[PDB]
Amino acid sequence: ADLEDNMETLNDNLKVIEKADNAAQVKDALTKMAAAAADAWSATPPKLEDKSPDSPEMHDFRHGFWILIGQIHAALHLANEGKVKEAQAAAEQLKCTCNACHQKYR
Amino acid sequence: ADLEDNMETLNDNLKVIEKADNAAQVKDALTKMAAAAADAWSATPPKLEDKSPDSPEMHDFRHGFWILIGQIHAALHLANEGKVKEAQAAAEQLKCTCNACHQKYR
Amino acid sequence: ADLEDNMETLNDNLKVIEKADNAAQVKDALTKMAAAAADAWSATPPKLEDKSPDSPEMHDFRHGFWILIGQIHAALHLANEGKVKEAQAAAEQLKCTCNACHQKYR
Amino acid sequence: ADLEDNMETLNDNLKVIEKADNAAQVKDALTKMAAAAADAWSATPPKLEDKSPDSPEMHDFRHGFWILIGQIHAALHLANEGKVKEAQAAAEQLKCTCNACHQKYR
Ligand code: HEC
Ligand code: HEC
Ligand code: HEC
Ligand code: HEC
Ligand SMILES: [Zn+2]
Ligand SMILES: [Zn+2]
Ligand SMILES: [Zn+2]
Ligand SMILES: [Zn+2]
Ligand SMILES: [Zn+2]
Repeated sequence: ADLEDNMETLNDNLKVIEKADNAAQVKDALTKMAAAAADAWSATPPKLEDKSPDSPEMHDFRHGFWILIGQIHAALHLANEGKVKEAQAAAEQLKCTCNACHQKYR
Repeated sequence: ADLEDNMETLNDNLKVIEKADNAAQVKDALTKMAAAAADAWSATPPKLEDKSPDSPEMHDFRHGFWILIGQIHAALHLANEGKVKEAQAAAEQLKCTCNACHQKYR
Repeated sequence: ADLEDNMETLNDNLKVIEKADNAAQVKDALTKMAAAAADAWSATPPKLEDKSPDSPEMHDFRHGFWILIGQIHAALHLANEGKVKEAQAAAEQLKCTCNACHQKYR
Repeated sequence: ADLEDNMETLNDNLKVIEKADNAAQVKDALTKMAAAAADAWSATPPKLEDKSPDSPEMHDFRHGFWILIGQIHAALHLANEGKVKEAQAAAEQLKCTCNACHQKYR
């Protein structure tokens, strides 16, 4: 899917997690986030469209998604163990990484 | 391609790195490894065919590739800077990740 | 030093990195941050003062410094190669680890 | 404790883990390993006695303990949750990191 769609999927499911009531909702939303983040990993954002794929900017862009995926996986673990409140708190730590990338490449 | 072909790629290019003389040959091998691991991401290993694609086991399986890809990209940095022996030490630690996943899922 | 001093050292030197324009300044600040984080390793934060020093919580507390120390080292590596902007890009994500520990434990 | 003593602690407690019957023995052993590795983190090994603490060798030596501690932390987490066989298996994957460091610096 394209980057815009990946971002709407991330945004939608992050807000679901914030408001969910059960592990199943949280796990389902985190699974969708993991897939959208892993898909966006290969994207070229408009700010960097003329940069080399080997460029430091793009390496930093891809690193941001690697970080985000690792955080999503950790939240998924917490949810698979039924620590819904801990998984929801982790989702709030996700936002910082979202914002870190946006503050640079949006 | 499929997981088996992805793994042949990882194995072949790990051997290239070990015997390499120059940084470009290590960079080339690591780049192919990175591509193979990203393609293996979507795969269902035989030992997990009895699980749902969103099961804890399948997310842990993909987390192994997340680790591997992080390490591959660290070693690619070293190679891009001319540090052949340093990249070769990193590949020794890469094998620990190969083995750890194989211990659980191969 | 104690945790209160270590956090001032982390915060002061993070601000130095944010305003730096040369690699020597960034390298100096990151080295001080690494020392402070290593020193903070042994600390017990007030909200875990009732927990055993090997509860899941205290190992998880130390793991937060383990993440930070890894990120500091990565940024230090970049500074040692003269890549100010790349080092400063890494300090921004560093901030999310500060925040994440504070969210759980401050 | 000195580096040799740290290494005896690591080796003894790795064997305890392989021989354990319950999660509490595995947890106690990993706790001892986490502490000994964190002590060893700041040591200078005989092989690197004449090297700059800022040398690539010493950076790589310290990084090896950073890797090992992260692995120990992950195994301790598994044991704490009653994934006893997985914790024992992870401790068995520590050896690859031990050996990778020994190859270079012992
Ligand atoms: C880089 C590594 C990013 C991370 C991590 C996250 N996002 Fe993102 N996002 C990024 C870019 C480059 C852009 C701009 C896309 C463009 O075409 O200009 C965006 C955009 C968004 C948007 C707006 C999309 C739109 O249709 O206008 C949203 C809502 C968004 N991003 C959300 C979001 C969330 C919730 C994230 C973490 C969970 C997140 N982003 C991470 C780059 C990066
Ligand atoms: C999990 C995340 C894995 C990682 C990381 C690596 N491998 Fe792997 N490998 C994995 C599976 C599940 C399988 C079985 C595939 C099947 O259909 O049977 C394999 C298989 C291989 C092979 C095939 C030959 C064999 O002895 O089985 C090779 C040559 C191989 N793997 C190599 C390899 C290397 C070098 C890796 C790291 C660089 C590596 N694998 C990582 C799962 C995972
Ligand atoms: C570097 C990053 C290392 C890691 C990780 C591990 N060890 Fe180690 N080990 C290292 C050095 C430099 C030395 C030599 C110390 C000396 O001064 O001679 C060692 C030594 C050992 C020994 C022998 C100790 C002795 O008294 O001679 C053992 C039994 C040993 N190391 C075990 C061990 C284990 C089990 C590890 C991982 C769990 C491990 N070491 C990690 C450097 C490093
Ligand atoms: C846990 C692993 C932490 C990490 C990582 C960081 N900090 Fe922290 N910080 C932590 C705690 C438990 C506390 C509260 C301690 C207390 O006695 O109440 C703090 C506090 C701070 C403060 C406030 C200092 C004060 O005068 O009260 C600052 C300014 C601060 N922390 C900064 C900071 C920075 C910049 C970090 C990353 C670079 C960082 N902290 C990481 C625990 C943890
Ligand atoms: Zn790179
Ligand atoms: Zn768990
Ligand atoms: Zn470098
Ligand atoms: Zn000591
Ligand atoms: Zn270094």
